This record gives sequence, structure tokens and C-alpha cells, in this order.
Amino acid sequence: VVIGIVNNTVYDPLQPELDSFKE
Amino acid sequence: PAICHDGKAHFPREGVFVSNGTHWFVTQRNFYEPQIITTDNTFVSGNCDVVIGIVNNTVYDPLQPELDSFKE
Amino acid sequence: SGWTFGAGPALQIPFPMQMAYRFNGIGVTQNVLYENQKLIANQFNSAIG
Ligand SMILES: *[C@@H]1O[C@H](CO)[C@@H](O[C@@H]2O[C@H](CO)[C@@H](O)[C@H](O)[C@H]2NC(C)=O)[C@H](O)[C@H]1NC(C)=O
Ligand SMILES: *[C@@H]1O[C@H](CO)[C@@H](O[C@@H]2O[C@H](CO)[C@@H](O)[C@H](O)[C@H]2NC(C)=O)[C@H](O)[C@H]1NC(C)=O
Ligand SMILES: *[C@@H]1O[C@H](CO)[C@@H](O[C@@H]2O[C@H](CO)[C@@H](O)[C@H](O)[C@H]2NC(C)=O)[C@H](O)[C@H]1NC(C)=O
Repeated sequence: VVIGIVNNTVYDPLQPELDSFKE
Repeated sequence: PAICHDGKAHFPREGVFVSNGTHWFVTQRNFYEPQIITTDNTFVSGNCDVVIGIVNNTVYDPLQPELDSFKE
Repeated sequence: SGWTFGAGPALQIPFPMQMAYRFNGIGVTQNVLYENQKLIANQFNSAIG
């Protein structure tokens, strides 16, 4: 719907701290 | 005015609680846009027996399923 | 209808929630009124009397 949106990535803080520790 | 989950009152962070008849929602003031009541839209303050007009519901915590499913 | 009747047509809202919203508008968390509704009502009744 929005006109002018661009592609990028958002950094999730929970994922690294989780998969690095819960593994 | 408030929603009780585990004996603790939950107040909307920015908005007013609303219900269509069966389920409860939280939405802004000047435009109808319901959202699911989570732990990010509400802040806990007090207990469940001081507020007049409180109701019952369950606040969905995104941490619980997403972390317990993977941690198995 | 609170202050909403100054924009367009009147919009319903209970008075305690309007008072809580007025408190929220001046930097006081809205739980204060709901935790002290009776005291504030008595203070207002005494002040206006
Ligand atoms: C942002 O990424 C999406 C998908 O990663 C891009 O959508 C694709 O665009 C190409 C261009 O022809 C198509 O062939 C694909 O089928 C599209 N994929 C999907 C899932 O729709 C999108 O173009 C990217 N944005 C920009 C500005 O390039
Ligand atoms: C009030 O809103 C709820 C939430 O969307 C509605 O529940 C949905 O009803 C449809 C139709 O049966 C289902 O397909 C959805 O799965 C229901 N949602 C959930 C989360 O289960 C409900 O129908 C609405 N009530 C009225 C009277 O509009
Ligand atoms: C919200 O849920 C709680 C939990 O069940 C209700 O508390 C119960 O109230 C009934 C009636 O007073 C008691 O018989 C039960 O023993 C209570 N539960 C517990 C665990 O003690 C509460 O009443 C509900 N809220 C409303 C407005 O009905």
C-alpha cells in the first residue's frame, strides 16, 4: 500500500542471545 | 477501564480498551484500528481488587510460545 | 461527551474515564484516578460545596 517503501533488514535482539545460549 | 489476567490490573499504555461483543481489543482514540492485547500495549500496576469495573481476559505474551517451542 | 463535541458531533464516554484521560494529559499516570476514585470524588464534592 505504501508508495516509496524500500527493502532492508531489521535486527532482532532476542534471536542471537536466544539461539547462542539455548543451543 | 482495566483487564485482570493473574490478579494484577493491566492498563492500556496509549489507547482505550474496546470489545465487539466476544473478544477484547486495544485501539487508538481518533480512529478504529483494533489490536491484540499483548504485554507491550499494557503496563501492570497494582492488584485486582482496587479498581471498579474491571473485567477478565488473558494477555498474550509473544515471548512464551516463540521461546518455549524452540527451546525444546 | 467530554471535549469531543467541540470537533463535530457529541461522542459518548463515561465520566471517570474522561477524568482519567485529563489526568493523563498533564503527566500523571491514569492508574492514579482508578486507585483513588472515591477520594477524588469526595474532594470535588467538598470543593464545589
Ligand atoms: C524487495 O524484495 C522482494 C522479495 O524479496 C522483491 O519482490 C520480488 O520482485 C521480483 C522482481 O521481478 C519478482 O520477480 C519476485 O517475484 C518478487 N518476490 C516477491 C516475493 O514478491 C521486491 O522487488 C524488492 N523490492 C525492490 C524495491 O526491489
Ligand atoms: C469480534 O471479533 C472477533 C475477533 O476477530 C471475531 O472472531 C472471529 O470470528 C471469525 C468468524 O467466525 C473467525 O473466522 C475468526 O477466527 C474469529 N477470530 C478469532 C481470533 O477466533 C468475532 O466474530 C467478532 N464478533 C462480531 C460480532 O463481529
Ligand atoms: C475473574 O476471574 C476470577 C477467577 O476465577 C474470579 O474470581 C472468582 O470469583 C468467584 C465469585 O466471587 C469465586 O467463587 C471464585 O472463588 C473466584 N476465583 C478464585 C480463584 O478465587 C472473578 O470473579 C472474575 N471476575 C468477575 C468480574 O467475575
